[PDB]
Amino acid sequence: MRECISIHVGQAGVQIGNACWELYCLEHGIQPDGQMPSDKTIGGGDDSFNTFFSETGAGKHVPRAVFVDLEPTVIDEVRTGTYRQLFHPEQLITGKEDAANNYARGHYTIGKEIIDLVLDRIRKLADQCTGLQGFLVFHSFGGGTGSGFTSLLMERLSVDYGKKSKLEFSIYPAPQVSTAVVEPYNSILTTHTTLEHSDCAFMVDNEAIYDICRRNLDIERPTYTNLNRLISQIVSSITASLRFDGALNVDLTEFQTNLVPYPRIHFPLATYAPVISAEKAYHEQLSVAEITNACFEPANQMVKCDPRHGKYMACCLLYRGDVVPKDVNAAIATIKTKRSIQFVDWCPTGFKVGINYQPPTVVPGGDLAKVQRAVCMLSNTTAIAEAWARLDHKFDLMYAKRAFVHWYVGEGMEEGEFSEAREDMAALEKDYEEVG
Amino acid sequence: MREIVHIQAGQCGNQIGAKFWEVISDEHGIDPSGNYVGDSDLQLERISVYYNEASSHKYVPRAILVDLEPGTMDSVRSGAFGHLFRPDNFIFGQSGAGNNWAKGHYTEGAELVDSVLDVVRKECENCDCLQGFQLTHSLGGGTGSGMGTLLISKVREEYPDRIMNTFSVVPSPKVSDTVVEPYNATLSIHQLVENTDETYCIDNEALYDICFRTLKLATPTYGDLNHLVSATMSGVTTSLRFPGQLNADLRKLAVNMVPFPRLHFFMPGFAPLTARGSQQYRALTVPELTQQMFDAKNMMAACDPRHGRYLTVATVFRGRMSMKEVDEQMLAIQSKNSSYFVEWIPNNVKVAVCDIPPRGLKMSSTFIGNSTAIQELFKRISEQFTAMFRRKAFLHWYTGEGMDEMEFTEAESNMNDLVSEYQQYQD
Ligand SMILES: COc1ccc(C[C@@H]2NC(=O)/C=C/C[C@@H]([C@H](C)[C@H]3O[C@@H]3c3ccccc3)OC(=O)[C@H](CC(C)C)OC(=O)[C@H](C)CNC2=O)cc1Cl
Ligand SMILES: Nc1nc2c(ncn2[C@@H]2O[C@H](COP(=O)(O)OP(=O)(O)OP(=O)(O)O)[C@@H](O)[C@H]2O)c(=O)[nH]1
Ligand SMILES: Nc1nc2c(ncn2[C@@H]2O[C@H](COP(=O)(O)OP(=O)(O)O)[C@@H](O)[C@H]2O)c(=O)[nH]1
Repeated sequence: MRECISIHVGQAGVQIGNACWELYCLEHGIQPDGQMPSDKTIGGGDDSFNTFFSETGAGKHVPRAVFVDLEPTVIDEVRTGTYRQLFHPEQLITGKEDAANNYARGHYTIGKEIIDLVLDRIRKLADQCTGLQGFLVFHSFGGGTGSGFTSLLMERLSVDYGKKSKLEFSIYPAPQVSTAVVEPYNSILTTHTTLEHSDCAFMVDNEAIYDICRRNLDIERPTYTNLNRLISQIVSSITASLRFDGALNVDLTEFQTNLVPYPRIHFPLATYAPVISAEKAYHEQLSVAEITNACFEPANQMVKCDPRHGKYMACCLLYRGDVVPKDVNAAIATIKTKRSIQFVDWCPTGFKVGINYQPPTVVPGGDLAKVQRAVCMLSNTTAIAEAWARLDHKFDLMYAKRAFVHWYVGEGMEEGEFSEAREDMAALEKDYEEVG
Repeated sequence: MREIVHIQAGQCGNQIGAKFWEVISDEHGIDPSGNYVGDSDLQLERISVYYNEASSHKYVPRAILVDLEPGTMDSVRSGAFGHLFRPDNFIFGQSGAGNNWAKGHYTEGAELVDSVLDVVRKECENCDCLQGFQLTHSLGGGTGSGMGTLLISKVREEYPDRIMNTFSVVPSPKVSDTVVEPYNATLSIHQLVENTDETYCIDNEALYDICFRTLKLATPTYGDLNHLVSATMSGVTTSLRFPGQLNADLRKLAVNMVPFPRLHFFMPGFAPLTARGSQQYRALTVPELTQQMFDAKNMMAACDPRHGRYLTVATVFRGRMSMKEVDEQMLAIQSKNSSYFVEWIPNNVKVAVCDIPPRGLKMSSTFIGNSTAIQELFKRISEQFTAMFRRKAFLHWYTGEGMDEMEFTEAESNMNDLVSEYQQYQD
């Protein structure tokens, strides 16, 4: 049998972990008790969903995952929430001092004095499992925890587990919900120390998700609840392949192979069509071809970028419920007709497809409107240059004034080191520019 | 629950802090007896940071009051919270607070501050977690600054991994008298700069110029000042007291707010300024509120921010209005006043909103700024000291109890350095 471990670092990370995990438990027919679907009820399952949950004696399907933060602000806040008994008490760690938007705070002050406990817990959890494949990372650029602790933890993992792959679910930060102006600094400081250990990363854009929750989801003041639920839905729409059945993009290694040409460049865009708002009953109907052709629109692209102005490298999809391959191929052929899309001049660039036999499951008391068709494009479009260069520009504006430098310097960083990292990511931008 | 130990000293410090503590207790609704008589459960959720717990489940605020004139509790009981502070730690002096630095900062009073430090150290550990230290006083001469910066030096010595904060008040030669203070201030702040990074400069001159000219006053008394200050520097910490978006901790407040390890003099304001009138007033609207926000007269400092540029701005709204629409006029201000902000620091507008309204007021908003503007106030206090240093007045006692002239000159050098830094970062 196989298995995987999802890590959860940072306040944002653990919020999204709660939302995602509750949605996943709901979807498979599991319940906050996890009584039994149809199986042996003790060491049962045998379908793909066992790779996330494992039954205890009661057949509870305990999710072998952990949540981590440096302050007992949110960890406890959900430890006495809906899923109190779903996870193991004393299997959720609570730090003491908040990283307070300081990357070095999570890197050499407080996270460095606790990481040993996290390593012990994850290693014990791995000893409990038998079929580990890799790791799923939920963190954020902006926060000190979700960047410094993330980087240091994954460095330790790459030191001790040097074979398995790993996938990062980070959150690209936005000014409109910004809670710091040291946020580009932490973002660069962590990401410059990821490529050497990172394998693939799924970063989500706050401004993009915010525009989704408003322009189509009918919200004006979205809290973390709205954005978090929507991103949990899109993350489920991505990982459904690993959740259910043998199809396109089953394994993490398969993920990266289908997606990652060159090890340094492992940032793929993602989309998920159904963003239809809410209890608003029906203004139109659904269609496979409709959603498939509307997928290419810049509407739902997880990160704001201009794909049509950049050469592609690959294209994967995934569909929920209402299976029939024929019209799927017809839709592919219709969209195949080269309006303005381009591809790679030295390899086949077919639209790989793998379909699933289950319609999307919506939260029982939330905003999203029930649907049964869906697409999920994991395009490896080069056009994420734009966003990375925008963040780099926002970075190097504040380096002529030496702003905020001392705050990171005081705990063990170096002033000129930032220039090395900036040149590293200028070279990465050059690497995107290379493909032409 | 990272608790905070409150340090407080001096005649003016105790005067301001008594009314401040009264205001915060009233807003939190705990009875002047010391029991929760509030009006909801959103009050005591984590407020242990300011209010500890007693055996009988009654709460107990933790804050030290010290001085050098023997009678302080005799004056602390002048309000409504005399016995409320725990009645074993009103450490009192013997002589008084004549406008003499180093009379508390070197020889006497310094003898008492060793026991003071022992008592505060004993006080600290009982809490679950420590946030840091924050201090309320004025830069006024006479045991007011000496004890202050002295205790700053020792607390910074003992706990480098915490955060200081000063609510000091700059004296000014318009409301007051006994003019030897420029010495006391421009010498104490000379090492406050190196010793602390979290300051609020409530200009007493500005408070007079707004309280007596365009606030319908004739002779501003000290309670008159106390009203405005116990409003603004009590609403400054609602973010600490109330959960919300920008819950930033002292360390995080700094890292969001202080770019350089010296340029850390915040100049606050408060749009619905109100003299002591029982009737509240006619209602005001959100755009009017955020326009009186940047009212140059409203500023608790000695400058008009139109004359300069900002570095790192905060804001804390309070009341019931349009939660999510405030961003509209935040970005409107940003778009129409790009010149007011700086390009070196983008997105310098951290904003948040608190549901609770203050006592005796529905719509309001505490403000915090960080601008080049305070260069004006520092130039004022530098000239109002250098034009008189040539005559060497009154330095007899200072040169007798343990100072020297080179110290005065190097303090002037440091303050010219700070004004130069503000000037060049404006250039
Ligand atoms: C041209 O000469 C002038 C003469 C008088 C005035 C007005 C005159 N004063 C000053 O500006 C003199 C300031 C000095 C200061 C010196 C530098 C500090 O070490 C002093 C000290 C304090 C306590 C113990 C031992 C030493 O002393 C004092 O603190 C005392 C107050 C009491 C306690 C004697 O002094 C006054 O303030 C007097 C009593 C109140 N009245 C005034 O408003 C202005 C000028 Cl310009
Ligand atoms: N989508 C989404 N973004 C979030 C959420 N919580 C925080 N963010 C964003 O994530 C970024 C920083 O993450 P935070 O959770 O604030 O930081 P943190 O990881 O707790 O870090 P420290 O405060 O330093 O301990 C900001 O851009 C936030 O707006 C959430 O629940 N959902
Ligand atoms: N802001 C404020 N300033 C005051 C008050 N009372 C006096 N002042 C002035 O501000 C300074 C007060 O600090 P300090 O000199 O330490 O007071 P002292 O302890 O009475 O000597 C003095 O220069 C006073 O002239 C007050 O209630 N509030």
